[PDB]
Amino acid sequence: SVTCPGGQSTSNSQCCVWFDVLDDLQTNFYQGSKCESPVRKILRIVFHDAIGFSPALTAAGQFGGGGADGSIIAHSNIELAFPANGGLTDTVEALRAVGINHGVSFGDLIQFATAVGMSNCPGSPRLEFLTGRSSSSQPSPPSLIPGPGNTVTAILDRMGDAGFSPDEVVDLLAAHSLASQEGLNSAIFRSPLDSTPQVFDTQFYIETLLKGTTQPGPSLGFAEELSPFPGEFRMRSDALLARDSRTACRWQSMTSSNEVMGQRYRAAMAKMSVLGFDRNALTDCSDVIPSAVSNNAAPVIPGGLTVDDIEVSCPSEPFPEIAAASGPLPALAPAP
Ligand code: HEM
Ligand SMILES: [Ca+2]
Ligand SMILES: [Ca+2]
Repeated sequence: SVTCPGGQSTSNSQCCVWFDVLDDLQTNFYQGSKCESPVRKILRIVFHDAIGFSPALTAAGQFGGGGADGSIIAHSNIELAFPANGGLTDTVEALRAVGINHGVSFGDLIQFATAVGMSNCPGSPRLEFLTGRSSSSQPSPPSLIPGPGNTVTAILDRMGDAGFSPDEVVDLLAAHSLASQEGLNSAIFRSPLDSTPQVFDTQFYIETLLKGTTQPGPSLGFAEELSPFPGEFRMRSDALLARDSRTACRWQSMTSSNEVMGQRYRAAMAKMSVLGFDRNALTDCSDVIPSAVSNNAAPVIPGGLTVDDIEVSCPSEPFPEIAAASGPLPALAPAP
């Protein structure tokens, strides 16, 4: 172990510069360690940066992308042009300054900002953090980011190419437990994906499984589906993945335990963080990441709706027992 200049203890000397980054991010980028939009935007950024990786393209004789190389920042002029990266400009520019001021690679910074950002949201597990990703990168090839307009097969094949199994795709989606949409239906700006956009819990999995009965906005978006109550938005891909026979059972098992959800998401994230890199060549600085406040609330079926309102899509396995909250039907306020 080593004692950094600031007095912080750590396992490797290269972890020291990250305590300075931490203080910078928590005070400015996260405006006081808050769990709001900046956290949600960073989670989109980490996924979009990392997923630009394709062994299949490489085999075909084309550049497949360098994975979690920070290319979304270094080559933002190109990547921010992709329609899948809309609404990320201001966040990318803010992160660029931090990386330059502290002399850290953008690949590492994105991964670090993700771990730190989630510690600001109750219920979040403590994500692993590795440092050492090269600072140089090439822009990601286009069309590598799965979208809400893609079929389930198209999403599984894209993710599978990158190295993810169908169940790991479900595990990664736990991030939609801290989510809203701004560009799918601008009429209802920041309508949340689950009833607790500031709590990393299983509500996302439970609520997407409820029968869709409500149109939250004036019209139904291009990639929107009816949701369970006013104010909540339901993305087409999320609704389909929860019901598809290839992903249904895993989705169903993610409803009953915040504990289990957290572990799987953390393992899946660790895998995504090294796409395009060799983990053995990186240094572990996970001890710099703070713990998030605990979430003691139990999972519930909200609004007086019961388990009978769930569209069980994996009947071959028992549907777990989940608490039920009395009515009335809630009306969600936009995510902060
Ligand atoms: C595997 C298929 C996935 C699809 C098709 C998908 C699609 C989308 C779309 C279209 C939005 C709304 C963006 C906007 O209008 O603001 C969104 C939001 C969001 N997604 Fe995903 N997503 C996927 C996975 C993920 C993953 C793997 C992560 C990260 C670990 C992630 C994190 C988020 C978050 C936190 C938001 C909220 C952003 C906000 O409130 O500003 N998503 N996603
Ligand atoms: Ca990248
Ligand atoms: Ca939530």
